[PDB]
Amino acid sequence: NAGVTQTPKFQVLKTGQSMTLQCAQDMNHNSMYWYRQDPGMGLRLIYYSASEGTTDKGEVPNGYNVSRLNKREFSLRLESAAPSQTSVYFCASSVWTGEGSGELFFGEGSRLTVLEDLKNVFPPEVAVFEPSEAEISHTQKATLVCLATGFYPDHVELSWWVNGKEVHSGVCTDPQPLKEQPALNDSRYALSSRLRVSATFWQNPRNHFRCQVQFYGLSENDEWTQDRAKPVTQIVSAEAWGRA
Amino acid sequence: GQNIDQPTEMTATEGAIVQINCTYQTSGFNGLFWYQQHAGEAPTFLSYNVLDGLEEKGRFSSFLSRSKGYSYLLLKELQMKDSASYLCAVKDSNYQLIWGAGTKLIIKPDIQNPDPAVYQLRDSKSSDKSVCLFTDFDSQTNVSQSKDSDVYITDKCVLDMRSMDFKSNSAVAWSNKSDFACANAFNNSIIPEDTFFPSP
Amino acid sequence: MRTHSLRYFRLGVSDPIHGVPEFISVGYVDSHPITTYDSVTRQKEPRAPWMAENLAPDHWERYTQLLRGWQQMFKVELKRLQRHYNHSGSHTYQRMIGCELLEDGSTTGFLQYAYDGQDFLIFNKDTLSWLAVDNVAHTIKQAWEANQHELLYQKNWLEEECIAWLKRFLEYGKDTLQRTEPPLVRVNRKTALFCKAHGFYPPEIYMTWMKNGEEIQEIDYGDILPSGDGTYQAWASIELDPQSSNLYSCHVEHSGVHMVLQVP
Amino acid sequence: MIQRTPKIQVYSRHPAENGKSNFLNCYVSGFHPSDIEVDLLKNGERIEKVEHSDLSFSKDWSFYLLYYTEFTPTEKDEYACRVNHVTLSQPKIVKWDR
Ligand code: NA
Repeated sequence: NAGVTQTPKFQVLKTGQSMTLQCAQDMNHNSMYWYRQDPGMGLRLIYYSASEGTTDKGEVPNGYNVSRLNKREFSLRLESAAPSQTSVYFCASSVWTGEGSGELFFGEGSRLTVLEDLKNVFPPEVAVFEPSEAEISHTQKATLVCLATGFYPDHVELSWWVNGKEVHSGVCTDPQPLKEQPALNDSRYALSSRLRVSATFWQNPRNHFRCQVQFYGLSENDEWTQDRAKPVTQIVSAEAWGRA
Repeated sequence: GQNIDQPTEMTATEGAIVQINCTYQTSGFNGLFWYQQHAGEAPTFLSYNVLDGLEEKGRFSSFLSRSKGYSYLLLKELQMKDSASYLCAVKDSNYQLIWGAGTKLIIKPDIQNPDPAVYQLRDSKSSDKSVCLFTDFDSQTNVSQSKDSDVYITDKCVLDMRSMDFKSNSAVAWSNKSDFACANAFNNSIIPEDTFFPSP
Repeated sequence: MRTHSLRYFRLGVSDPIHGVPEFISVGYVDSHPITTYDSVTRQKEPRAPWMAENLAPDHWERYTQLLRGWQQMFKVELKRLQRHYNHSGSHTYQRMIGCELLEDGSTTGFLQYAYDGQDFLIFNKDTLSWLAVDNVAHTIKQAWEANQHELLYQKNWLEEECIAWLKRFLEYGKDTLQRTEPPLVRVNRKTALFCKAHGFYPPEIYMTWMKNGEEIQEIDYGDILPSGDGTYQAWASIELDPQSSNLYSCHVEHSGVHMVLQVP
Repeated sequence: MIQRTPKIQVYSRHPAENGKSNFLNCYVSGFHPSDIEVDLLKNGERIEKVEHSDLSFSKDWSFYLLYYTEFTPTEKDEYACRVNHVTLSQPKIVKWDR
């Protein structure tokens, strides 16, 4: 019961590069769709495939094409990537098309950023900040803060790990990043998260806290000419121990 | 031209009720869908209406009036997990799905025992930043973005300590400026008069 | 306006002889073909000049895609029926959907299926249920009725969308569809009296024989037949009593006008 | 399986008058399933320039078709319609009766 499976989850492209997005559904559905989602507007259909063996353009087909490879699989191609094609792409399927009540089932989304130059790509800087002693004494609780800063594009996944296991209770991570320079259109981003635990838990000297940020950046074949380190896909983390 | 309209954003309080409106002007009508889309996730199906009237699905109900060209999605007994965007979509005469731009629903938690305070977190030896935490304030407080270019302030976030059935608001401010201090970090926000500032 | 209707048929065949399509779908307004699609062309195309004139290419492209899906769906459904009937060989599957806009402004709407040319499932959009003629149909009824949204969708389509399409097409084809050509009617002697009408449009026509002011039962009614020029012809006959004369008269009703031919 | 045999009707477009150009119609209807062969005959010989409507669908699930040809009737010439269908052991001939 996988549902709709699309890849890649994240991708950086240089203007003019070509790329293929893959989508498979294992629900024995007949209709498949490729959408893009952009801020401030409704989903726009790029191409669709009403049944195995046929396809047709949607509302915004220019710059793309598709292959319905078989009943399961519906590929989307970017012929020659342009910055206007920076978007989140969703594959979807339904049992049929042109029936009435049948709903769509969506893939997880593919976040693509198209850049004129890859030198705008930066990995995040990650730092953890231990709780305030005043908070501990005033509330009997302890908030750790993780900051992931200076990254671009907004391709990050932040997680907290307590004693080697990922946690989510007590966690709040900003749902959208902060533009570090709100005026600039290519601004680098910042993201903050907090983990709040009881004072007693924080005061155990063998509890271990780590904030981990997965960044999706460049791949091996991307060309890199800047003086700083090549910003490939990578994990950056920072840690703290409980304080007795 | 075909058009689907829904509000950009709605804010309501935990435990209460919200009605999200969708109005459509389409060439023909073959049904109206609501989808829920959590931040960073895929839209998932909520409801379908095609004749007139109200249909209930647990805490959510959906209404349709074909003659007036509108629908609403009614969410009762609001919980923090209802925070999401809600997308309406209409099938036109040619069975093409026309999508609304979505309504982002923001839920204010019911803070039982507000204890507003601004705390200085401990510096990290691997960072030149100082970090301030504004926390435990009631949900009517709004956090303003920074007005200094070298100060960064994130919006309020609701965390849930499930084991203690406890919720709190908080916002983070940071900077590497030498004159940055937590006493003034949130000076551009209207914060509660009783906000606790521990001595440096 | 007189009464008008819009209907779409589908025909699927499970093991067709060579060259013959496994799937065909044709739309009509009244007696006029308006659209056609089949598994050989794989294109939806107009069948009336006033459809081609008034529907842009994007309409035919969009419905071509839908019809390719409906074609596949029809194949899967026929495969399921024939497996459940435990039938070998070639069998047929048919669908008819449509609506009528009556002269008085009221409407009707219908959706039904057939297997091997016999009723199989009949939709009731008032009770929102399917009538099944046998236990294969009963199995499908149960599956279709479990998806109550899809029943509501068909009710909306029959009552609102279908009627809107019909009104649109009636306007496109109004010079054809809303015209009147009255019948030319005569009585021939052949012993039987033949009331013969021809050259009329629309095809709906009422012909009968009256005897001394009472309707004859002993009337042989001919079919309404296309003459080939867009008009129709028909006849009705009565046998004469060799022993006693009677006052015979033909009665023809067409598009609001009544006609009487008394046989001297 | 119920197979329905075609009704076959042969008639002129306009009332027939020798020496006057007309159209000979063969209307084949009420048959099921849909495969069918129709020929128009003149003195027993098949006519080559014969037109026909697309297969048409009736509400009762049967099919119908109109075959026709332009012709000028005479006192001597005999015309007929020859129809084959799965329901028929051999082609059935229906003569035009004016
Ligand atoms: Na294209």
